Amino acid sequence: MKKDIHPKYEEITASCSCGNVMKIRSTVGHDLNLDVCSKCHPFFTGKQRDVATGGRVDRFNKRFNIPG
Amino acid sequence: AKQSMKAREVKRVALADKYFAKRAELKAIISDVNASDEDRWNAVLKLQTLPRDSSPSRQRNRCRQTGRPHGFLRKFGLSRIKVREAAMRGEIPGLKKASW
Amino acid sequence: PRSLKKGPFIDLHLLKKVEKAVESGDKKPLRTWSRRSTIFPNMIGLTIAVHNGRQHVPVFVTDEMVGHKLGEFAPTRTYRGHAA
Amino acid sequence: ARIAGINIPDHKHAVIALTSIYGVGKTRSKAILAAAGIAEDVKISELSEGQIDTLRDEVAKFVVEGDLRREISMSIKRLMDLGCYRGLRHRRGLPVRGQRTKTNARTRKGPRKP
Amino acid sequence: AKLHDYYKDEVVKKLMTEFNYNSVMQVPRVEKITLNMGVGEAIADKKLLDNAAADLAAISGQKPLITKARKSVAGFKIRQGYPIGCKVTLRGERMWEFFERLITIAVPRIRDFRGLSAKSFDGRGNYSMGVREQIIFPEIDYDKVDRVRGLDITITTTAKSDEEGRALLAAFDFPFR
RNA sequence: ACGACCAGGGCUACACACGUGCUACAAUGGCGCAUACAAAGAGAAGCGACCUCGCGAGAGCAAGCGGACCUCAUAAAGUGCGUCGUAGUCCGGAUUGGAGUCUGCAACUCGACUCCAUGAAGUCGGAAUCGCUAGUAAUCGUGGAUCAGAAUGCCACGGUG
Ligand SMILES: [Mg+2]
Ligand SMILES: [Mg+2]
Ligand SMILES: [Mg+2]
Ligand SMILES: [Mg+2]
Ligand SMILES: [Mg+2]
Ligand SMILES: [Zn+2]
Repeated sequence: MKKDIHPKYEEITASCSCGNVMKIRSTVGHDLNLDVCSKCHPFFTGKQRDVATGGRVDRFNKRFNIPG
Repeated sequence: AKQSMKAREVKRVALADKYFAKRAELKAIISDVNASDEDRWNAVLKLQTLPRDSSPSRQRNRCRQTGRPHGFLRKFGLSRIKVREAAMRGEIPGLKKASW
Repeated sequence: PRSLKKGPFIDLHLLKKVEKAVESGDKKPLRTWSRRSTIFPNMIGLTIAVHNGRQHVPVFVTDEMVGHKLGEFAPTRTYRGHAA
Repeated sequence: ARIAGINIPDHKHAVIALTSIYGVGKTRSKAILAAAGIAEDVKISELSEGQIDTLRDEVAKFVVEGDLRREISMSIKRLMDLGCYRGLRHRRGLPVRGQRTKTNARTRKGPRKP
Repeated sequence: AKLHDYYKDEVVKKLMTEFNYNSVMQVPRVEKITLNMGVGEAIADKKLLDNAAADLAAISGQKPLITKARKSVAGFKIRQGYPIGCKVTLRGERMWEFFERLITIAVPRIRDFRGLSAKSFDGRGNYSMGVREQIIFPEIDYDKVDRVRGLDITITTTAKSDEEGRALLAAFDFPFR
């Protein structure tokens, strides 16, 4: 690769709400946080995870403590 | 107005008479209570599906002689034209023209 | 805005048919007339056809749509501008 | 004089100078500088470094910089893609709080073109 | 990268016991990943081109090549030699890093994602799909974005037919609808 | 069926033009502190005190009052002190985003009000045109009808003048 003409490309940390963490090379320049990742998706897993601990549906649940 | 609107308003009055009692005691008090049984007050909010007309908020004050939905006066129960022509004949006690 | 203490307002008829749907999955886009109700997280799954005055616009509910009412996602006034 | 917020505070007074930072108004400025324990009528002049460093500790507790502009842009974008009523009003530059559009909608429509 | 290691242990053995290959050089492998952004509206404003190419430099760590029109077309008022598109070719390590980055972080970002098609196989074994917005990638922060744009992603494989390509991709956890 | 019932929508739209008002463009003012003087009216499926809670809108508890008694209900301009010192401003509040409260079966279209945050146009307005001869004009608050809720409108009241 040419030396200077390319953007910076560093190894950084990616953190998901399900807790799976990845060491990914990219141009973001710093660690970043994913609300949804590949494990965190209903389509791939077929399980429809409900861990919205840091989420909006959860705000709706603590806000109105409705029963089933 | 038409006979349908006077028939429509009588119905609302009539229904409200029946459920006026039913509602406030069970539903409103439970919905406002501080004890607030989360399960039971939630149940009665679903249960607030009685006939809509039985709400007192659906009543429109119409003239008792014509049925005018506008120009009502709660002192007489009539519209503006009806209270003027009834007051002009002296058919309303103590109602004379005002001047100050 | 609902007073919070009273809690979210839902239509009993809409809640009953959406739980029948949420158990047996998607069979058809179930239609309804209650645009005044909020959408629950349990109903976040099916496709809901909200009545807009003449038709029933089908709107699949997403996670961000939760809390919002149904009638926000159903336009009633057709406006495509003034000079066309 | 210079605060962690990119916005640089003006010399005259303190509560008004704090308001210059986007995202903090009068009451938050009233709460922040009263938590600082300083008189409110002092300027950034006739003031040492030992107060504005304490101000940097207190302002950072509130989420107030151009990062707040990211929140409002993302909140606006939430209403756009949601297909809600507010997003179509945000799409066409129309008022979204239910104000009348027949007349007196200039602040949203903008000056009329012919 | 991670999937290059993952390819060399698992994927090669999972495929030759399935297609009954006699050589390990017979298994499908990926040549290159081409990201193509055709801006088109650059003729009206070429600074828009300077933005869109920069987004590819944000997506992959490679300066993109500004493609030209290659001919004069009257249906679009472009002439031969006008810079209209941006293209990045990813091979090697950068390809694998970008591929894990797309599968792990980017592809679980499309709203109402319900599986990409297996019908788009080029008819010889190369995969192609088209993203509509660039903010699915984590490097693209939206407040500095001028316009949301689409992106072509072309997966070039050594497969001779389409079923080897779908079996190569499906071993890498591809979400085929 | 041009009759009757119901659910939802619309009467609230919006490239535009006009009428009538509210708010301003500020220093005879804005803001903070302390403090003074009304009139008139309403009230029982109503007015709702005191106390407590919540920054607040409000909530809880709960008297009194069918009323020259209780409640709504603290009038504001004004007065004294301090600051801002001519800036699109400590002017102006539009708009917008988040968080709320009340009423109502139900506040998305399409309610009112509160809190935080942003702080638009506007720096006195062309031809033209309106009201007013004294407690009047101008200004500042107050109440009522309609009304579950929804006044910058309307109908009344007083203060300065
Ligand atoms: Mg008749
Ligand atoms: Mg009514
Ligand atoms: Mg009208
Ligand atoms: Mg000036
Ligand atoms: Mg007067
Ligand atoms: Zn995850």
